Amino acid sequence: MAMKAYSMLNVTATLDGRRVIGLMDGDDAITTSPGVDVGTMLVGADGSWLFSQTADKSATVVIKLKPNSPTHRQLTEKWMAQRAGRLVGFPFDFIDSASNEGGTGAEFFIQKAPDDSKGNNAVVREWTIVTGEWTPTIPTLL
Amino acid sequence: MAMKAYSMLNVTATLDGRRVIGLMDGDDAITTSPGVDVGTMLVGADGSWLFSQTADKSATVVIKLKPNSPTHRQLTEKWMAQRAGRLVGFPFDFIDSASNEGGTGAEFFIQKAPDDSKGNNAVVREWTIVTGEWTPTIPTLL
Amino acid sequence: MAMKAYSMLNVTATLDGRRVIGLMDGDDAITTSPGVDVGTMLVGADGSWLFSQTADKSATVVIKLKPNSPTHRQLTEKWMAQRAGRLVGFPFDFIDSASNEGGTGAEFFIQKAPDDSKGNNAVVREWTIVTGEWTPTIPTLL
Amino acid sequence: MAMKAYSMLNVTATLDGRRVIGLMDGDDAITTSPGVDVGTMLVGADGSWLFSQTADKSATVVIKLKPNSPTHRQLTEKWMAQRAGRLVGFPFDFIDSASNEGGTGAEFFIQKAPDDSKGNNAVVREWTIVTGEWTPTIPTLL
Amino acid sequence: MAMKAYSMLNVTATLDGRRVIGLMDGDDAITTSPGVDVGTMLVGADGSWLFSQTADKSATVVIKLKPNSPTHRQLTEKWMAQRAGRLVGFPFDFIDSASNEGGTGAEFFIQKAPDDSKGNNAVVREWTIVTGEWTPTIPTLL
Amino acid sequence: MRRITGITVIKDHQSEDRPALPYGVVELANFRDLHQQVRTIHYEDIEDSDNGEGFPEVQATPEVEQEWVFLVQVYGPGGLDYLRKVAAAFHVNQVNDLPGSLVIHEVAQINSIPEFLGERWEKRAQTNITLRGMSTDGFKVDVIEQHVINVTGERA
Amino acid sequence: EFLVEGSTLTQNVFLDEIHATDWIIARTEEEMLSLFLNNDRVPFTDQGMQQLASVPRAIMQLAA
Repeated sequence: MAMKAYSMLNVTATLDGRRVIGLMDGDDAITTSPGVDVGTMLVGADGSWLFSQTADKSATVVIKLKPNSPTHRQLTEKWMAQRAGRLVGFPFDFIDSASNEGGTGAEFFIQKAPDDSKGNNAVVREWTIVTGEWTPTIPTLL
Repeated sequence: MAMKAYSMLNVTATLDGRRVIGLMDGDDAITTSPGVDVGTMLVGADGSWLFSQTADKSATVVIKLKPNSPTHRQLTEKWMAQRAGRLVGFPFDFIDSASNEGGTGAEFFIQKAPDDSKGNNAVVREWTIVTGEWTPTIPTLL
Repeated sequence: MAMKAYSMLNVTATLDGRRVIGLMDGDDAITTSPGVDVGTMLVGADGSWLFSQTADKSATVVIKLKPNSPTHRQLTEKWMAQRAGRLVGFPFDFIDSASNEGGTGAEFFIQKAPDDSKGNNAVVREWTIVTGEWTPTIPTLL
Repeated sequence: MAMKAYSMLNVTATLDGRRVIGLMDGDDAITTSPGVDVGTMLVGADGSWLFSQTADKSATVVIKLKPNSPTHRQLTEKWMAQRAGRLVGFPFDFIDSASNEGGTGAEFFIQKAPDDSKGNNAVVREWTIVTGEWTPTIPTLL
Repeated sequence: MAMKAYSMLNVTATLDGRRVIGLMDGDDAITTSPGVDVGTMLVGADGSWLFSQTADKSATVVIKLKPNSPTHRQLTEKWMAQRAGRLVGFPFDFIDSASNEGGTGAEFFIQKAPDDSKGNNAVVREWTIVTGEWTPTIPTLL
Repeated sequence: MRRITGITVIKDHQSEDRPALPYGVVELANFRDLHQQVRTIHYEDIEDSDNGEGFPEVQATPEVEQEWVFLVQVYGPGGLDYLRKVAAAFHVNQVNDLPGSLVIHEVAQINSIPEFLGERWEKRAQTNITLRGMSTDGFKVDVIEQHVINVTGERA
Repeated sequence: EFLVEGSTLTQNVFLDEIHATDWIIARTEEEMLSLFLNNDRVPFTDQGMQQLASVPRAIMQLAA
């Protein structure tokens, strides 16, 4: 079980049961960022210090898809479902098999929508999703 | 109707009615090149692919003439006509009689101009013309 | 079944059913090149290393044909078909009978077009085709 | 043990156990180049100087093979193994018996792939491999 | 003491005590080049001028050696010594006895490394060394 | 008489009868140094010498590579095959071994030149075989074994 | 609570020094075995001698 080379052929992402397939080119196709800073250091006028830790365990994820990808169809159906009035979680979770690095969430929600650009060639479609809780998994294989 | 040997004595080019006669020596005296690439393949980070096809059907042609050729006189009159302010099409079309290979255009425009070099011997004069549409003819005799 | 001498009389190429016949002179008449590099090594400021493997299994092929070759007619018909709006695959595959070296693809697309040069003698016509997947065949006879 | 004349009949290269046999003609058939420069000198606006030494001990190797060589078969199997998803080291090491000059590596990876050119004669096939560490051996016989 | 004809049999180079012997063929086997330009002239929009002189007295030297030369062994030991972590000067100095032209440095450092090419014949090995100071000697015999 | 081929081989310009109907002949066409400058100089003290002051004399030898170019001819009804075996015996190891710092480098193109000798077309073949080997010599030379240096500061 | 003295066997011969050398030996043996089985033959010359030397020259690199 040697720590093999990194490859996109071992990263798996699941969005409400079905997989994510059509991804745009680039070094950043699925990016997750935390909500706020972990903490804040406050230093007074005398030199003492006090650290404050937040309770906000939330994250956002950005997915970049080609204009022709079944995940795009699934997401554009979910967006219309939200617009109609129905509101549900559709859990999303992704992981790398080489080092067990990644995370999972229980209830996400569509936060942004892509811009439909036609032009002369294909263009990215970016979706931004937001969770209320986000649990990373500890990479046990280093 | 056997596919005879290639010869420059069977290639015919017409520039706004009159023929083209004075051509410089070389394996490339009339060369037509398309505007842009036919298409573009985009492969994402997952392995899927999408091909994009352009709508740009345009071409440019380069003609090399001796310093003493009636076509040179015609072209240098057309250039001055454009400089004066008049703007027209002057269709150009050329073909090979042995295989019906070649093409035609409806409205061209002078895009480049030659450099008048005198020196000790004769030098080429290169004209570059550009069309907005270019229809090749399918070689039916192979 | 001795590994016989190499010869162009044992290389077979098929482009959408029909064969390729008219090829220009030279040591390189049919050349296939992969899309991108197989991988990338990243070495950090400390001396450790990490290799990254791509999922892009795509290739391009360049074919050089004489101005009088039935394959030229077939390709110039396919180009006009694409320009009209129809988009299809036309699989291409080529192989060497002496060592089973070569490859195949399922759906290609015309990517480039030749330049129609007349001049005083015959000139090459180069076509560039691109696939989304390209499977080489393992040379089993060494 | 006189320092005999150089000859390719005393150079031995081993790629994952088996030897390398089919090599193309030329003064450069197996070439190894280091990753980056050994160091960098920085001279300030006053005239003082500071040298900086890198920790990047990595190298790349280029092997040129005939279209009919068992090493070509081995490498084209290893490439497909990597494409499938398996990732391993396959150590490569080469040396000259006349002066003990050469080097070895523990874990390599296929980085580039050759272009399948058929043409009228035989053409080179170049493979580029990359290691994360590369240990040269000191030539003890001068 | 007439200014005799130039000959490579009167040029002496010393690298950390021991001499340099195995040198490749060519009109340039040991070449030293200065770091940066001596100065820079700046002319303003009015016609006045100001010259600026640098304090960078540094140089680099390139040595070309055969694959079988004791200097190659010495340099490849010094390179490994640097890679291990030890960092020292190993002064290098060279001169021509016919005209006292040449130079010396006090502390050099290996900056580049050669490429191990085997091929069919012998190939050059080029080493590039860099100093922080370089003092040329004035040719007193013209 | 070569070990590879089974025939008799003789030197180039002798004055003896032609040995048999199939046989060979080797000539030295030329030779030369290969690189412009030396590789090393080997210094060695002569065994039990004296230069008149209780010092053993020193002998120096340059070391450079050299190329020798021979001219091989095979006469008789089997020349082409006998030289083909030689051409293909240059690739296999443990077979193309030569005693001291010598290496067979290349065997060149093989021509056929039948000649009308003695009322009969005599089949013939000829090629070029080139070796490659270092250089040995020795000349007596003189050596430094002490120093002297004077240092002064002009104006203290 | 933890182990002490480092599992010595003699005055200053620690257990890990034995374990690592045994690993090196048992690795070189396996790699040598996997070399007669892949290639058909290993000739009896310097060409084949360096081919056998290629295994320790990689195990030592992987061990350092």
